[PDB]
Amino acid sequence: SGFRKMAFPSGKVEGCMVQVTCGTTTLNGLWLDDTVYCPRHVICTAEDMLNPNYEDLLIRKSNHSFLVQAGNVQLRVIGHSMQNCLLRLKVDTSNPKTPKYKFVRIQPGQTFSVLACYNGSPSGVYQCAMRPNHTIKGSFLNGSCGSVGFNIDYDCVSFCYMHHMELPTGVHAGTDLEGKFYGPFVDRQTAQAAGTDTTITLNVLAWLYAAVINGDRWFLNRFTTTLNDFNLVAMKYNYEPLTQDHVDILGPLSAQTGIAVLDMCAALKELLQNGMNGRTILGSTILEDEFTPFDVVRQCSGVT
Amino acid sequence: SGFRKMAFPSGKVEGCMVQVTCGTTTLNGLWLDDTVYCPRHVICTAEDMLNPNYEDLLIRKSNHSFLVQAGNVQLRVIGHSMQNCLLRLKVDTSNPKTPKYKFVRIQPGQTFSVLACYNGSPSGVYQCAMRPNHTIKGSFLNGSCGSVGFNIDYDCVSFCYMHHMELPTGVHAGTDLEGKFYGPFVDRQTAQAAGTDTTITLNVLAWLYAAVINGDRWFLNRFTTTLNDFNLVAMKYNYEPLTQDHVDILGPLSAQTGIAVLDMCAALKELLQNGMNGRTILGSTILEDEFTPFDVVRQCSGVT
Ligand SMILES: *[C@H](O)[C@H](C[C@@H]1CCNC1=O)NC(=O)[C@H](CC(C)C)NC(=O)OCc1ccccc1
Ligand SMILES: *[C@H](O)[C@H](C[C@@H]1CCNC1=O)NC(=O)[C@H](CC(C)C)NC(=O)OCc1ccccc1
Ligand SMILES: [Ca+2]
Ligand SMILES: [Ca+2]
Ligand SMILES: [Ca+2]
Ligand SMILES: [Ca+2]
Ligand SMILES: [Ca+2]
Ligand SMILES: [Ca+2]
Repeated sequence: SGFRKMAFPSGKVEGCMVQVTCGTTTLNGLWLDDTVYCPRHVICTAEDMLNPNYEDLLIRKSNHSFLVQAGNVQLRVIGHSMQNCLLRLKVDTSNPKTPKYKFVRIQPGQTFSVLACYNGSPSGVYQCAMRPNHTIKGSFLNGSCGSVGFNIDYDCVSFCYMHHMELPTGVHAGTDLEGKFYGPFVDRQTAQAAGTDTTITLNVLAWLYAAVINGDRWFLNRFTTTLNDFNLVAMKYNYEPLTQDHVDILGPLSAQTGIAVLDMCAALKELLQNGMNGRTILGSTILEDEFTPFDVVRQCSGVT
Repeated sequence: SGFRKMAFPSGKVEGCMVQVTCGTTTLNGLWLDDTVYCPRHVICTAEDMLNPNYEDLLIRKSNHSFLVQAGNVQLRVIGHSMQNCLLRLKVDTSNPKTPKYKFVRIQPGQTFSVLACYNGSPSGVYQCAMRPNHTIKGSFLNGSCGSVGFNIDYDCVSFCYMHHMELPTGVHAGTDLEGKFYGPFVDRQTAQAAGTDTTITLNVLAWLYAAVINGDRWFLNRFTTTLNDFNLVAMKYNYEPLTQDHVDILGPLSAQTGIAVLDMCAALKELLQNGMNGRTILGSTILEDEFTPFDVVRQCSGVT
């Protein structure tokens, strides 16, 4: 009858984390097979970071300009190249811990676990979601760049995020494992702002189905709505528009609970218009939007 | 400027988890050196679980009555004994993954990470606290017994909890790694109830200091209180009494923020009496009590 925000076990990623130093600037990298991935601003100074020109900054570096440390062990760089906003460093040694893995570009609303690291040393793990405005509400200090986000499916680690920067609002920006930013951000410490955020409607709905599956029905009602009438109230309350694709996604959960999706939208509309007036859903006083339909399914298997 | 509930990286514990089967009953065990720890109700049936007599149930078992599986590998049991509510199983093999570790009995209000496991296979990690009534607000399904809670300090894993049961309220009960229950519970599926819970005052205060350190001062005020006058309002709002020891604990945070502890109690009193009336602290609309003073310190290093 309980429901946590749960992270993937982090052991397979812990074995891949390393320290990368260039000058006085240190951050984390990801050691897979004979390659180490890390943010490219490791080659910047304090001065360079306002408006770095990475073309010209990297041509001035050699293999021995990078110092890579896996715990006590020191890795020798034999090669180096830039891929968008990442550096790819080739090392003499192939990481014997390398898990089976994929590089994936995740979509807004999707969730993943973050392994926060400092000086190449894991310090914590937590779950988060790609906001619609392409930031994540993370917990990152200096030293944290190169920390990665990932999902684990079966034996296979799907890396989806590497950490690069914090925006003035306290949220965080980064790239996929090909070094392409999520969002319209760049890895220079100029005046950048997150655009307006929105609540992830599909995820709130999924969470309401979770509440029903764990036995709570108090917010349901006898009304239904059309997609267009629901989206009218969605804009009012800054919720993402609901699409027919989202309705199809919620099919299995709708099948498991016997509550039609647009009936659950009716319920949500009622919750957005009348508040929760002192009551909780799955222990929360607010409408939660960082559980995907897919998270709800793993979390609570049967138990319906 | 952000603040997550963060779990310890789980790799050192993942390497210790195994499957233990006796009859048709399967659960997780903890493999450290040449010993496997697991809940003793693995020897019960569906029938035995109402009122097991474990003395007599265990005398009827041999070494080969237990089947222990570490992944593909099968471990041979050479020995077995009972320690309160745990079974200790001796195996031919010493776990080559065994981390440095301690067995600790944690105190109410203290936090730890849980590695939820099914069939010996880790599935998720999350942070939680020992409630004052000796339960934890976990997320556990069938198959989850033997899942463990732990803190990691330096290189050393301090195991503090092994999971045994769910109470009618949806909260969870278990033992330390010596098999002594936290709380007045027993490992029989009789009519057991959690006693009344209380909010962990020390942790809320710690969290308010966190909010100040991450730059939020809106809830502060010009008033102070005595310990006794604060505890008068604490009973009204079902908060644990504040003691002089708790005040001493909050010293470093008080020193770092310049806000005297009883001034922060004044602030908290004001928050309990006037609500938050639409405002958040560290992103929450409610007063959070599962971060210890010690968690606040690691989370946010300097940044004051
Ligand atoms: C990488 O270590 C660092 C992570 C930042 C640091 C504090 N919290 C984070 O997420 N990234 C940067 O420092 C980044 C480097 C540019 C070349 C992209 N610049 C940045 O994030 O400026 C924002 C900032 C805010 C508060 C303290 C320090 C930096
Ligand atoms: C161990 O696998 C199991 C964990 C329970 C199962 C569902 N959620 C949990 O935390 N422990 C038991 O099944 C326990 C065994 C006794 C001999 C202690 N009995 C129990 O927890 O009964 C409560 C229950 C509630 C809902 C479904 C099943 C059991
Ligand atoms: Ca680019
Ligand atoms: Ca984009
Ligand atoms: Ca319509
Ligand atoms: Ca006993
Ligand atoms: Ca006790
Ligand atoms: Ca007093």
